[PDB]
Amino acid sequence: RRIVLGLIPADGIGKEVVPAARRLMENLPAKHKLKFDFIDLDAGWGTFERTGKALPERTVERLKTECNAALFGAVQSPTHKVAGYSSPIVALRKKMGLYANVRPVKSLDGAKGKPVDLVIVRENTECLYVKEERMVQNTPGKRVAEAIRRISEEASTKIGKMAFEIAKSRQKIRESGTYSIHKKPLVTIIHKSNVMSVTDGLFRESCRHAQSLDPSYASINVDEQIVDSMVYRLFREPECFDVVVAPNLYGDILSDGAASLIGSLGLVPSANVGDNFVMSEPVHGSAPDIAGRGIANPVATFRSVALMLEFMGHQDAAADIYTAVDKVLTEGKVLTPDLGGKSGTNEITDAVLANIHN
Amino acid sequence: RRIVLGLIPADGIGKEVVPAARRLMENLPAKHKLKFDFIDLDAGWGTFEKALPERTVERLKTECNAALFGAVQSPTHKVAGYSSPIVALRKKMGLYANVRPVKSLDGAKGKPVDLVIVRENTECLYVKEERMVQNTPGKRVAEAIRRISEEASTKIGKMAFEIAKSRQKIRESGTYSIHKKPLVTIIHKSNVMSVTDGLFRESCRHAQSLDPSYASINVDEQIVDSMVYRLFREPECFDVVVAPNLYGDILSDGAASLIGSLGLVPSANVGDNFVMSEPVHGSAPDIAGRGIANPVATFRSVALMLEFMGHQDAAADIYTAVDKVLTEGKVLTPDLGGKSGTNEITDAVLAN
Ligand SMILES: NCC(=O)NCC(=O)NCC(=O)O
Ligand SMILES: NCC(=O)NCC(=O)NCC(=O)O
Repeated sequence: RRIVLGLIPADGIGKEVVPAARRLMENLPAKHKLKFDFIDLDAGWGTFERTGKALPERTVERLKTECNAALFGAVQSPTHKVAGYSSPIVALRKKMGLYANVRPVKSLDGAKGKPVDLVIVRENTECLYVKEERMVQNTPGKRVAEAIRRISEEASTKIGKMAFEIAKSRQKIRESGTYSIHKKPLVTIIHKSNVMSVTDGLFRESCRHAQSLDPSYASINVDEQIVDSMVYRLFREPECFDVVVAPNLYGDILSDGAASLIGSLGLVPSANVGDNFVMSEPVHGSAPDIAGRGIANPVATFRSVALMLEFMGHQDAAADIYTAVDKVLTEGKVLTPDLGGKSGTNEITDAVLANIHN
Repeated sequence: RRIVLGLIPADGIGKEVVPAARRLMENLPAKHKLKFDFIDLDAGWGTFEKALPERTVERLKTECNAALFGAVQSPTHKVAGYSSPIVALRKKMGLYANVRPVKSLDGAKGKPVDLVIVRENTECLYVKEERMVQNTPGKRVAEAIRRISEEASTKIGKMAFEIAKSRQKIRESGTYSIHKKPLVTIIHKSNVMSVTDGLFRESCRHAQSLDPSYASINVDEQIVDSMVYRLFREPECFDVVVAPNLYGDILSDGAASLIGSLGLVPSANVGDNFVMSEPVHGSAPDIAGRGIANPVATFRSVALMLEFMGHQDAAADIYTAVDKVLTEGKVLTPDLGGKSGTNEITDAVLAN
């Protein structure tokens, strides 16, 4: 089977980790029956500097017309507004219909402290990220600003459905015989209904109603958790969570909190998922302090590729990637500076490849 | 000095830890020169079964210099007539700052931390201004208003600097601290909320200029997401943290998770002429009335309240007395892995 994959390295260590991932993809075992054709695409801060547009329209056109999926590196986002610049990643997610931001956090077997195997499913189109704000009073010393938080039944139902689909997929993997810390599947709905009774009420009702949309979701357990005690429980008993579904802001904050459970950010994967497309993306940024020195950790990117392949229906390939990656990490011989080692990007790519062909 | 203290034990273990704290206050050693008058007030879930009687408010305004609140057994769903009494108390008494010290005991298991989350407690999304703007079956759309004002944000900013200054003075009096330098970290998400969070940031930065003695305090700015990430890994990097309402709520609960038992974590709601101490733990229905609740969070919230009332001496010796018991490890409640009751640990602190 053929996958046409858009490659969008963008900036800094994006330009090192995406070629690493291409090498991984090109060299998957024959048993997977998976070939890739790649298309190189331009986006990011460097694209903005050269052309005045962070996301060329041609890049979006090729994605929609040629590609089955994409891999995005990292954008060197400015720290203030720049005229003519807008985030190409936020733009690509909107333009490609990628409404779900999926962030799995899974500890290594034999890791210290509480084990974790959870997935945060973050609604990624609305809430406060509609960016609709006004300075309603401009009195010197007494300004008043207001922002709109918007929650819709349609978007919330869609994200709830995606959570149940993910829960169902994880449960099938368990039932196929792969060990899991969870004995029962669970979707935990995150909210703050005691303050946001109308908006979070809608979010909650919509996610609960999503369970009714397919008879195969009926077996999945559902509960609800207030956001603040969710952070409390995340740090102390993260083993209690399977699939967690949240509106945009709570999901953003919880995903970043959960990333802390597994050590270096160069280990943390993500995918942006829509109904007809998926874009993998490592959680780390462009790391300009180390860009060009051949020491970037490509593990987050590898796991992001594997996550993408999970959503595309290549469970076997994904599982072998995860196993090969974890073996490198547990063995602890080949480690990049962010892992406390002295090894380079290419050394760790070679190590993953050596394991996958074992 | 004489303090008139409203006692609002409200629900569950609130009914046990508040009497424990009353006793402590009655037994404050002569050298602190501090006596209390106590007034018993009614509020909470039991009080509803109205959550907050008007009498309670009237008495706070006109008789009390401070107050101590236990815990409300909050329901899991909405109830006609019922609105949170602790939320209404804070607004009525003008308690704009929610203050949560998270401080590990020297030698305790767990990650060293010594920070205070200073949470703006009046606005942001908590203005509770929502509307179902589209009501079409299947296609509903709801909206809420997040409001950030320069005046509220400057005020919480100023409070954060006051607390940073007061903590630096404690260090310089000879109390050991994991911090060599005072720091205010301003929390925001201005890459998403450019206008509202931009105003919060500007206002807190400007609050530094309100007292010349703050110029010496280091200031930085951190995105709420990174801050949650950093709390788990390197909480020792933070001193005073100032945040708008929602980010403050999430961070205070993230920070609290660092301490082994919630029975050790205090808080105070602070306004310009009033303070109300309040333990962080809930009403703990499933140990209530068994005489084993941990009163330490309550003692430390009393201690916190005393600091804000200008009794650093009293507060120090409560912290020292409480710290001493905890470090001996002889008289500990079950949540600390011990076998002692509420009254026995109160006795133990009283002994110091
Ligand atoms: N792949 C990580 C990355 O590019 N980070 C920079 C950025 O601006 N990300 C957008 C976001 O936080 O959603
Ligand atoms: N003392 C903590 C407490 O009462 N928790 C229950 C609760 O819902 N309190 C509301 C709040 O403190 O914000």
